[PDB]
Amino acid sequence: VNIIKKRTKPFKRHQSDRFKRVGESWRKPRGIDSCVRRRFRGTISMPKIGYGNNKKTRYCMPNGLKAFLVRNVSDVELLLMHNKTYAAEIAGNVSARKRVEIVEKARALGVKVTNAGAK
Amino acid sequence: AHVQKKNPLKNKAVLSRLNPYAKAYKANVKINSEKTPKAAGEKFLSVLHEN
Amino acid sequence: AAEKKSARQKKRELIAKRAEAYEAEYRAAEREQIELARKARAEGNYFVPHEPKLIFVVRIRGINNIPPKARKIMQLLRLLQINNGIFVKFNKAIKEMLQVVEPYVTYGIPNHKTVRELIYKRGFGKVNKQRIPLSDNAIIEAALGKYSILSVEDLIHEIYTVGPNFKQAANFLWPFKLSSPLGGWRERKFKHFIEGGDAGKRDEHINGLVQKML
RNA sequence: AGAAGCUCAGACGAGUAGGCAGGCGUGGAGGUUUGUGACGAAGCCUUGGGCGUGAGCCUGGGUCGAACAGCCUCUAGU
RNA sequence: CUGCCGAAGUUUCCGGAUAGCAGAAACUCAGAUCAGUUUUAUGUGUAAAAUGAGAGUUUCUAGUGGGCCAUUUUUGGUAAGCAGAACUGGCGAUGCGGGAUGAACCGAACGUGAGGUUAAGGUGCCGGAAUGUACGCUC
RNA sequence: GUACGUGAAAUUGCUGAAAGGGAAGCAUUGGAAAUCAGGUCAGCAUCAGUUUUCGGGGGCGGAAAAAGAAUAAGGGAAGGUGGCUGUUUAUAGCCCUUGUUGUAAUACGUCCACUGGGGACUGAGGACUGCGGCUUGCCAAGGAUGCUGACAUAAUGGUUUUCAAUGGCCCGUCUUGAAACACGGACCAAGGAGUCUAGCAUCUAUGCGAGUGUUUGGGUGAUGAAAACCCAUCCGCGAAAUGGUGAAUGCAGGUGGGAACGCCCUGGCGUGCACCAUCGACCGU
Repeated sequence: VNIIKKRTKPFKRHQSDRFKRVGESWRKPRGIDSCVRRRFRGTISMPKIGYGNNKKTRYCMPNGLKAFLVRNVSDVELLLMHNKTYAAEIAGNVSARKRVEIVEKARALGVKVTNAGAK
Repeated sequence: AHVQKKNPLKNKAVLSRLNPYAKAYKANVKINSEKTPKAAGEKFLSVLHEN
Repeated sequence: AAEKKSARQKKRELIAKRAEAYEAEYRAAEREQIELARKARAEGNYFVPHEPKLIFVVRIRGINNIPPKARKIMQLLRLLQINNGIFVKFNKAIKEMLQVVEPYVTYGIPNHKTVRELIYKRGFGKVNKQRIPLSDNAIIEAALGKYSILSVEDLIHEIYTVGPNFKQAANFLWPFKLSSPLGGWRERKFKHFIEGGDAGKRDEHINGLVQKML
């Protein structure tokens, strides 16, 4: 079964475009006269539980696997029985020596690596 | 059980399941094949064509 | 193994005999009424057809701006939504109900095809307080076996002819969720049906409206 | 058969005062991960990619130069 | 940060206790009781069939105690306005379609989408949709 | 490079790209250009679900349509024809009634578990169970499969900038039934507001239970000894109330309802916790 997302654009905090001090991270407006909380026309949309995606395809990448954070060759071994479910993602602070060791072990085990060509 | 709802009118097979009588219905019957008796009282015609 | 197959096969033939009996009854009742009217016309006599013990009511006005007195009646009629159709036992206790919710609902005399199509397409049963589609006769049998109703044809008969257990059958049928009419209502819809609108009693034109809604 | 779980079916979804539940992030502590790290930790930047309804999280590249994190609990000048 | 439940909008007695609306805990109750409802009967009130819904209580603990607009009855009216009650509504906690624009007008009440069909209002163009059909009036 | 670790935002200069006819930011759908990522995208058939739009055939109904046509009676006349303003089918015809052709047709209403096409959206579920149909099998019967292509240097999906169509009144606070007002807001970074403690009460958890509470203090603790560990005597609350006295009369009392169990052949019988009405006591039990 393919993966379909109910939404692609992120939800931006209101007036985060206008003000540099107002970050784009979503914050629920508590204003009583907030036309955006009132859901007027032309206003931007608010996060709702109706936007939740399919349970059977949630947390899954476009390829159909779930990214799993891996730090060492020991972590990859834990993904032996789920190589068709989880895809190994090497951590960003893993040195170049352990990068190539993790990639080789995962490749031998048949476990996908999401960011293999790095460092 | 019953993942999908199928309309019996549009499904000949589902109609058979629900109604084990549609296999023999004889919808159209010719009953006006004898001398058609024009049945209308003369007084009724006068009342109908009154005023 | 063989016992259940034989019993179900005999039950299937029994339903067929009942459905055949019901179909003959409708044909005879229609034919005899025509013969009675023909003989009255020939003799110059006037023949009055019997009152219709059955009525089909469709809610035509929404849930907004409705007086509390009228609201409670539609709560008692299970007309909790716009374009919802139910069967009502037309009697002296119902005529007064429908006369005071005249501006909000329409109703009329449904023929056999209207009842037959409604239960086939929109037929949903209230099984354990759930909306279960009437997709097979065993659903009706387990829920109305006390009243000797075994199939959809039996349910249609108990609704059309208003039998002794009409209350149980009508309460078993979840209110039909009809669509918006195909072709639309009249130009002005909330005027009374007599005055050119689409509200109130309409007699045999409830059929022409329902076929749009199906 | 993480019964905390798995599975089937139906209905419902605005919501101020108020009520209730589950989560995200931060500093420090106990335990733990044969945890990460000068072959580059943290931070920062980026018209790079991914995940989450959301708070947020992970990652590519660049910059940088010595520390840091995941989980289970504790704690608050959160 | 998301999710769920969700009012009062004011009586009744001295700022309040009370009740009411909303929840929780613990009980009994399905050959039972309820109801912003209608019939029937007795003389508008009282009593017993229709239809719908599982129906009850006890404890205790939050928030509320305003107003606005409109209908009807009625009290006076008055240069003419209006003034006084009652009445249930609408707003108030609430976006959406239409009314060119709008707190009070017509529809409609809300998870995220696809398709279909409508309400109110519309189909010369701005503007989605007949410069449609039939009969009249008007310079 | 001492204007010295890391070098954020505000702000400023340069360069590149682009836009600009009295605001702008934003949202939706795509195009174009740029840049990413990973089978992609089409055509047809047979089906299922929802739906829309054209037809065809056949029952039944009404005044068993009204008409009408053709064809026999009689009647009447004109908006008077031939004829002669006036008349009664003649060298035009019309109207009315009846018969007939008739079981006439058609319109219309209604029904078909009668049928033939065109188009669009959707494919949820994942061994087998079921309800059915045709005959072990097969099937349109508890949710889509089959047959092919093209393309991988691109198609799809994005992300960034921009344009077009459509929409979009500035946020917070305050007042009011409601607005508007009235304040606050040049910009950015960092800091910045229900905290600690004493008492009381509810609920929950935990330990013990007619008991309960070690940490005033003493013992003790070599490895951190302000920890942990051990507990003599008191004391606090509870175990008795009432206004000095100080409690099963009666299985620590009977009746009814009642959780739960048992015996039976739904219901009956027996037992009957908690709690609540009841007669009862004892000095609150």
